[PDB]
Amino acid sequence: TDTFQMFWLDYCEVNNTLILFGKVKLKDDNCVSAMVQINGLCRELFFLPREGKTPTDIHEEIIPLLMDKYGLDNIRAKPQKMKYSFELPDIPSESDYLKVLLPYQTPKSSRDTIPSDLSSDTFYHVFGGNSNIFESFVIQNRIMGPCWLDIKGADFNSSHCAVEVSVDKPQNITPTTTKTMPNLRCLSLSIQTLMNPKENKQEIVSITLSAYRNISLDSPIPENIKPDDLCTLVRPPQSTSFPLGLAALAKQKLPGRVRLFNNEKAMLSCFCAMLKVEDPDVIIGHRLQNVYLDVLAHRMHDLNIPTFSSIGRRLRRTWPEKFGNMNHFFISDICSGRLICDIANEMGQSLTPKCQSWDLSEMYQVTCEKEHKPLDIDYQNPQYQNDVNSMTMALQENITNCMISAEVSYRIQLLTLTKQLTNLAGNAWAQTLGGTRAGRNEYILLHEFSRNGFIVPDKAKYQGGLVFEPEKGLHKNYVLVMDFNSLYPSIIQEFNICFTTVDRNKEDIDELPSVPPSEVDQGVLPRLLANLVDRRREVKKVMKTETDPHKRVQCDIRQQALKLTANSMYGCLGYVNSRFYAKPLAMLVTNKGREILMNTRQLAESMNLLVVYGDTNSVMIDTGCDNYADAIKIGLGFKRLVNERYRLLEIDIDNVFKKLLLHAKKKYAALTVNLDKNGNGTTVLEVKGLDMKRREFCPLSRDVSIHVLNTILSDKDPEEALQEVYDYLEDIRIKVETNNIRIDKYKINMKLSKDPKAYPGGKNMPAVQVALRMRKAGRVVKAGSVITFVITKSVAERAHALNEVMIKSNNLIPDPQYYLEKQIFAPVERLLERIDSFNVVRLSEALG
DNA sequence: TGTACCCCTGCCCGCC
Ligand SMILES: Nc1nc2c(ncn2[C@H]2C[C@H](O)[C@@H](COP(=O)(O)OP(=O)(O)OP(=O)(O)O)O2)c(=O)[nH]1
Repeated sequence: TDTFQMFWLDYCEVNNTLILFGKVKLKDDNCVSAMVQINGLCRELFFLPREGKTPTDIHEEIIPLLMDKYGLDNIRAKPQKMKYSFELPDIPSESDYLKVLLPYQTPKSSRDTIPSDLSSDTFYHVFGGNSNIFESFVIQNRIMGPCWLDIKGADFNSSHCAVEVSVDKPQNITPTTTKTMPNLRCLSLSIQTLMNPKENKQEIVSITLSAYRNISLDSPIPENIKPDDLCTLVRPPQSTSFPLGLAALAKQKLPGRVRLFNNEKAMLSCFCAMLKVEDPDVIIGHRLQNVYLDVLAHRMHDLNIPTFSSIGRRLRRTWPEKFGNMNHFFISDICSGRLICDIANEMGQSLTPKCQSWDLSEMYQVTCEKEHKPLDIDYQNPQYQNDVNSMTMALQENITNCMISAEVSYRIQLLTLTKQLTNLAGNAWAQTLGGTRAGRNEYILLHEFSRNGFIVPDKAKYQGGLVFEPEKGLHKNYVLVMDFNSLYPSIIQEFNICFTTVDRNKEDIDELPSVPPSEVDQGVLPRLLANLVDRRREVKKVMKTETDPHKRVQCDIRQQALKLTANSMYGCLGYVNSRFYAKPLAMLVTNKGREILMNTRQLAESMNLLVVYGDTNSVMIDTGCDNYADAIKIGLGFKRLVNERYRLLEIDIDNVFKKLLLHAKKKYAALTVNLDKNGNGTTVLEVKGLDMKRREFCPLSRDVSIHVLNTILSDKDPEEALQEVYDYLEDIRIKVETNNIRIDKYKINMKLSKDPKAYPGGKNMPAVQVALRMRKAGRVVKAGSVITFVITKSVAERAHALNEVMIKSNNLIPDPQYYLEKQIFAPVERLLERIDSFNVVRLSEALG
């Protein structure tokens, strides 16, 4: 009747007011975009009186000063007992502050914040004087992520949205308890570009728009869901005219609508109009955030498009004057309103760790198990300004790419997972989709603390885990790997480490503090971490009884995502730029960790058990058993003995290795025993740290390492197994020298963290030279890029891009000398070093 | 206005 109900998704700050973008059900319950403009929000300032003065003394003093300063008729202010438990010195654990409410929008001095160090005769500190509008709203009104909102007193008369409402009382908006959510209008994008040798900038040739008007995150997303619409927007690449027969052939072979334009300006103008109309909640894509959104923005800026703001939901008539590495924030604000669901950004990458480059094709293969052979489209080639079939081919590649981005997006549950994490943290959905962890920690703490009458802080360096020196070599007996479930998170709870409970010297953050006595009640941090580990426990419970393989994978991501979250809770204690940075606390967590790992080793030593290796939270035990169950007895026995030492913290049997080959620290190969339904036990090769597992080692090298390990660890006569390996390698030598191997098996990946320019000794680095050639060719390469290349027949002077090599026309052949020495010999030598009766010279001979 | 979990351990490259 009078209660206006909106489901918020994103926000934006403007003119000292807060704006929420969301979805609304009308009388027929149909869902449309809406934009609320919340006014009358205030900052909760807290003045701290000196020893001898009281909140009353302060009020008498500043309330008139502030009224004059900001020209206010009246200012709400009351005394309030608040607790401080953070790194500042000279702040009492609890005091009577004068809580003052200073509206963000004031008649005068609207943006003159009160400095926290402001001193006076009555007070000496002032908390919460710089807090940001969004924070103040979400905290005061207890909003915990994307949720339904009851908004009373909605003014409709006083954006690219259907509805536009404004409220003058923040108190009017209140969260509902409804856990169901609207359907989301998703619009996947795919943009093809070409570089201009004139200005050295990237221009847009085509854009594909795959709409999915009803995506419900309540129920699961059906696989391969077909879009409710598909539309491509093509521009000429070289000349102003396409090739005769493009339209006809397009509607004959290409899926969905295809509309041709005369120049770019026109194409983008249509694109913007289309966004405004479709008005989607989420924008799917691959490398949107870090490449294509940036390009799109600059082009619209250069071509002087008026409807550029269409990308977002806020109507901007003018471009941010500072536009032209701040483009990050700028673009995020312009997109304010529509969630950017990039599957290849940090958030996406964290859900798909099995990838080495996160190329769209690789991501498709990994997450969907479907193979797609990518096509290198270079619109610089006149092949596309003349041949018509080439053009239709490129467009088709772009359609498939857009479709793949969307599918993978739904497959990895990017939207469902991020939303849930956002509701857990109480921050914004967009921010979580960006791939933040400091933000989700910051906000979960902001809420938990504020809810319990705590003052929140205004807006290597220590020793880590313990890693034992391994018993480097092979262990033919059954080995046990005992692991501590969520070591650090569990430690926090065990010894009750928290901002509120741990005594620490705030004059020296490098001074190790000490666990609090059992008398002290459980703090904030252990409580939240408690809930986190509970959630991961429940998800791993469901994963153990899931029939579908696809759903089980989907659960594995979910549990290691909640794992990342809880671990991040700890990390942010040691994150210098964390709002809740507490070096001493982190220090203490790692400390008790090491202590516990020692005690775990010693406990085994006393039982005359062999501790062959350990890393942070695990220990490996050579039991001297020839069978599984006999080791398992010693395992469960040792388990019972350590669990008695701790209240919450508990060790368990992680894996069992029929045979273990320790190479170094953090590197080893072993044979895991996996039990089946009918008690059947099988063997699987597990590897850690070894060269084969790195991206700088080609697929050939990987296969070689895997075979060598399989036979070496296989129950075969030691000298006979060695023989089998030598022979295998003699054969590989011939295959590589003659060139009887597919070039794809030679490919090497290496991510440049810096720009290829910022590499002084880059002349030696092959990946750098390759990135330089790529850029010259017109390919977008930048910090974070992953470069795939091959050494052909100085090493760096002979390294070329993979795609350039797979072009027979270029006649590029891999250098067998390099790959035999570095890619095959080096790793196998490191694989077999500590193995009995291994001969290094015999190996060197078998190759060169 | 303006982001970004922690530390541990090897392998390149160069130099003292
Ligand atoms: N800050 C931070 N700490 C981590 C991270 N990964 C691991 N750690 C630390 C904290 C963990 O408690 C400890 C154990 O690491 P593990 O990889 O074995 O996973 P964890 O023990 O947390 O869970 P699990 O054994 O799989 O049940 O190492 C991380 O990504 N960030």
